[PDB]
Amino acid sequence: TIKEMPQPKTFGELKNLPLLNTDKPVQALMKIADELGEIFKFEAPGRVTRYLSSQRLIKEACDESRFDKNLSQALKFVRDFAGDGLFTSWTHEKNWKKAHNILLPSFSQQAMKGYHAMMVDIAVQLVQKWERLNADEHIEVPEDMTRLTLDTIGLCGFNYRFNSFYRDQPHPFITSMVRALDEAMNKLQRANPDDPAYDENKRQFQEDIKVMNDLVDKIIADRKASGEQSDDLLTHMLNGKDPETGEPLDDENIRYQIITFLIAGHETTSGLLSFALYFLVKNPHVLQKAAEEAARVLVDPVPSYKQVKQLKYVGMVLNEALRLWPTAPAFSLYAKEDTVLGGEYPLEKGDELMVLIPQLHRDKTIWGDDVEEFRPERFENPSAIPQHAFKPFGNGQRACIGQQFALHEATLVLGMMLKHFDFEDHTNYELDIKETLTLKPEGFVVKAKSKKIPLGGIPS
Ligand code: HEM
Ligand code: NI
Ligand code: NI
Ligand code: NI
Ligand code: NI
Repeated sequence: TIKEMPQPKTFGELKNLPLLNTDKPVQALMKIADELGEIFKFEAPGRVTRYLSSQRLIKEACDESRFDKNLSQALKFVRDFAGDGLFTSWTHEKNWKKAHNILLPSFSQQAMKGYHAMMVDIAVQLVQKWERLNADEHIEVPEDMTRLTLDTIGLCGFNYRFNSFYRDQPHPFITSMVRALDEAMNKLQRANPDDPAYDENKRQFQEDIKVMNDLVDKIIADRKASGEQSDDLLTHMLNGKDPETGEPLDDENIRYQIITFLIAGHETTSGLLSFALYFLVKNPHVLQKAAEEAARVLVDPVPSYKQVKQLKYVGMVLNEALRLWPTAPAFSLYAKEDTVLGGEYPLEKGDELMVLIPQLHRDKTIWGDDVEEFRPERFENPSAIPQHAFKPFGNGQRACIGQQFALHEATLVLGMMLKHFDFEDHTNYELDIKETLTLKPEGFVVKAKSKKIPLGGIPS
């Protein structure tokens, strides 16, 4: 039964563009979803896309035989600095499968065991800082989670220390990164982006790229200026060869990979740890249930790989946090052939679909009526969750290659945070979600009162 595609207010030759003139476009797209239903068309000057919000429709969207990952306009803009990398490349492009096969073993279960030692190295530094704060000072959660995650990916992946905790204002790379993603977004708003009115936006943009590129040259420098025998992410980028083609990645792609993993490998993780702590301090005895498990399991000075893997309720909180507010709230898809979505909406070959992940996770027919409440107990048995009902890490082969990396780091850190500290909502903080393609709460502050539990000495 062919249904006609519903669509919000149109605005002349700008179509649906003036509907997103906020710094919270995704949150605006969510409000539209509650208004028009499970699917709606969003038209732009040169773009046409369809946002999905129901598990039923997204179920078929995740069918790889019918749909493949599409570069949305957001990703097409990120490709200006991410380029031929693993995040902003087409599936049919030569370098995706080439880099996928080379870098996938770097995220195997055996690789995760190797990262753990360095993950605790950075996680302890986080505890060190909070332990050494005077009683009056505030804890800036998103700023310090950014310090935690950036140092972690740089160390575990590239054997490189940003030393963000030894820095006052955020790392020069972070400033360039945030401004770049902030420039990728809002450019989605410009009707004529090539209008010279945004010339200062462009030249500021390619200055930030130069900064990111300068960092890459230094990571390669420290590596080639060896340096002990290594076996991390960068080691495989330089030496790894694709079994199917026998070739190693060319340097133009390698630099694109480093940029990709430096940004994609910490930004969304930082937001998650920020969102999680927010939902914990907002839900007291849920935080209590989680605080106990940390104290009950982590019975040593520093956590082990086995101990993090058995912090099961902590992972439930992280997933429930990923449910209500996925830090990567959308991924795009295109129809490989002509087909009919949900037996109602006909699609041309190449038509784009945007999976609005927050509204997916708020499907009342999947989770119930308490879609807004924070119940980590939903993830008691993951078996009881329908297929493609909960996808904060994308879909299929184009899914997040560092999902285990994030979840382990997010569990390891949050566990130590609950073991060593009690937390207080210093303000009656009202959630303000800042959008820079990704999602991260802004101006979130707390105060930690130590339990005075000592550490080890992070030796490995
Ligand atoms: C912590 C929360 C994270 C979330 C919510 C998240 C989300 C996602 C999503 C939705 C995709 C699919 C992109 C698309 O389909 O357009 C993706 C892919 C990817 N992610 Fe993550 N991610 C997270 C953490 C990480 C971490 C820790 C890494 C570490 C390297 C990482 C690296 C990547 C890479 C390289 C891809 C592209 C892989 C490919 O296309 O083959 N992400 N992620
Ligand atoms: Ni019918
Ligand atoms: Ni104060
Ligand atoms: Ni290797
Ligand atoms: Ni409870």
